[PDB]
Formats: sequence, structure tokens, C-alpha cells
Amino acid sequence: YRYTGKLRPHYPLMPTRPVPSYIQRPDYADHPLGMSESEQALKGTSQIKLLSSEDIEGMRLVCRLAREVLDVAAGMIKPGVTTEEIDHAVHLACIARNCYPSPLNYYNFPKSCCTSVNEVICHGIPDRRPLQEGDIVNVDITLYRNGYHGDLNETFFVGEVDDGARKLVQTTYECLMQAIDAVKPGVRYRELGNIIQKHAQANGFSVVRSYCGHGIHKLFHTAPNVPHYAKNKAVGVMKSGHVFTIEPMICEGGWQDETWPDGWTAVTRDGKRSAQFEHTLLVTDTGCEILTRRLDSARPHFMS
Ligand SMILES: Cc1nc(-c2ccc(Cl)cn2)nc(NC[C@H](NCCCCc2ccccc2)c2ccccc2)c1Cl
Ligand SMILES: [Co+2]
Ligand SMILES: [Co+2]
Ligand SMILES: [Co+2]
Ligand SMILES: [K+]
Repeated sequence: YRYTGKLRPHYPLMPTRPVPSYIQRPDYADHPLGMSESEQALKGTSQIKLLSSEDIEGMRLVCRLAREVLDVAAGMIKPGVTTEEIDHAVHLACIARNCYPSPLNYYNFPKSCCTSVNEVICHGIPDRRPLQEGDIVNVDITLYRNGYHGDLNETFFVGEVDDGARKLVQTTYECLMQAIDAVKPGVRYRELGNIIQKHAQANGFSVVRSYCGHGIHKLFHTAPNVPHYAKNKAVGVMKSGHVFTIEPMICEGGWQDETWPDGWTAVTRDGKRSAQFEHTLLVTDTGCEILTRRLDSARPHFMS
């Protein structure tokens, strides 16, 4: 394998961390290959679930808790801290909230959250590498509670960053928020990618094509599929009661990705930087409810 940039994996990984048996598990937690029986039963299906009142309540609670856990991660972003230490703190923060960390053993994923530094687009595996000043780093959190998953991500600055970092992170955030702004019943899911790409393209950046936003509730990933690039052919129309994510991955250079021999880590083919943001949204009559918003602060961590 020829690495696309300077980043390398830092092994060995610590033994996987157990989740105490009192915390409710998703079906895949104990499947040997980490397969989700309830997801695979609905594979290849465009049909979007419409959430009941108790579904909505369950989605509200878990996305609130997921935010709390991301805020925990954010507080630890500094030079010399390893992504593995972030993951350990994340893992304990999920347990304290009586939640299962959804990434853990998801299709055998080894860790409790995804940490994506610089050229890693998404799905970075927490490891022994100390964060370096100048780095940007995305932490993507999902929690599982009483049957429901809640999912969000933010990109952070590691100490002081160069001007290109500031710009890429800002634009990425702007892309997310412009797409959230257009969410309301009757809007086509395929339109969000037109908005995202138009904004990224205007700022000299490209949009990753191989990963998408997703529906989420009792399933971690399900219908709808939500591309972040223009002229995509996404199937579906937004409706009051739909719950899904927008999670645009935006690149300094070109849009193309490939995966490390670990089966998970997705990196730019040119080794330039990528940034990402994610909220889980609920479609309402006025627009959408941002289930994963910060409740006690106006902005994402990179601003404050
Ligand atoms: C954004 C995103 N993230 C993930 C993801 C998975 C694991 C971790 Cl640790 C972090 N993120 N998985 C995703 N999708 C997984 C997905 N699975 C959803 C359920 C389908 C069940 C199924 C049936 C047969 C073969 C594969 C999958 C899928 C599988 C194959 C092609 C596209 C998407 C997505 Cl969209
Ligand atoms: Co993912
Ligand atoms: Co996520
Ligand atoms: Co997601
Ligand atoms: K990154």
C-alpha cells in the first residue's frame, strides 16, 4: 500500500473495550461479523419510515445525549492527545449515559467513534497517534439508547491552524447549514447535493461522492440515501416525520477517495485535507428540527 499523504496508522490498537451488560445492545453488537439483521432485512429499499410520537421522543433523547458525548470529545482536542484517548473518553461518556456506542463492532469496526485527521475523509480508526498542532480532526459520534440511534460529527482545530484549514472547515460547516436550511416537507432529497456542491465549488473545493447522508432511527443506516453532490439521482421527497442525516465531506483538492488496507479509513487520493459536519434532522411542518444541535451555545466548537 502507497499512502496518499503523510498520515499513517499507529498500532497496536488497545484491546477492544467492553460495554457493561446492563446497557442495551443493537442486534449487530453480538453478531460475529457485526452484521445488522434488521438493516439487511430492509436492504435495497427506498421506502422511508414515518416516525410515531414515541419514535420522535426516543430520537430526541438519544440525539441530545449524542451531542453531550461529542462535547466531551471536543474538550479534549489538544496537541499530544491521541485519538485512542478521545475514543476511551467517548466510550465511557456513552456508558455513563446508559448508551451503547453505535460504531462499536458495527461490521466489526474496532472502536467507539470515528476520528478523521487531515486527509482522512471519514471512518478513521482511533489509534496511538498524538494530535499535532496545525491538524484538523473530525470526531463522528453515534449513540444507541432504548432502540434508537443518534448521530453527529464536527471537525476541530488542533491548536492554531493555517488559513486553508480555517477556510475549508468554515465552508464545510456553511455547506451543512445551507442544506439544513432547505429541509422542509415536499423538498426532494436530491436537491441538498445541488446546494452543498454549489457552495463548495464557489470556494475552490470538491465534494466527496462515495459516502452519503442516511436515514437513522431504529436502524443506524437506512433509507433515505442522501448524496452531497450535484445532479445526483436520490430517491425521495421530504416529509414531516422523516429522520435523516446530512453529513457533507468536502475536500481541498479533488473529490476522489480510496480506502486504507484496514478496510475502514477513507482518504483523499491526492492526500489533501478533508472536513465534515453532521446533524441528524427531523422533518416538521415549518421545516426541520435539528435533533443534534448544541442547546447552550450558538456555534460549533471550531468557532468558539
Ligand atoms: C455514512 C455511512 N456510514 C457508515 C458507517 C459504518 C460503520 C462505521 Cl464505524 C461508520 N460509518 N455506513 C454507511 N452505510 C452502510 C450501509 N448499510 C446499510 C444497510 C444495508 C444492508 C446491507 C445488505 C447487503 C449488503 C450490504 C449492506 C451500506 C452498505 C452497502 C452499500 C451502501 C451502504 C453509511 Cl451511508
Ligand atoms: Co459513517
Ligand atoms: Co456520523
Ligand atoms: Co451519519
Ligand atoms: K479530515
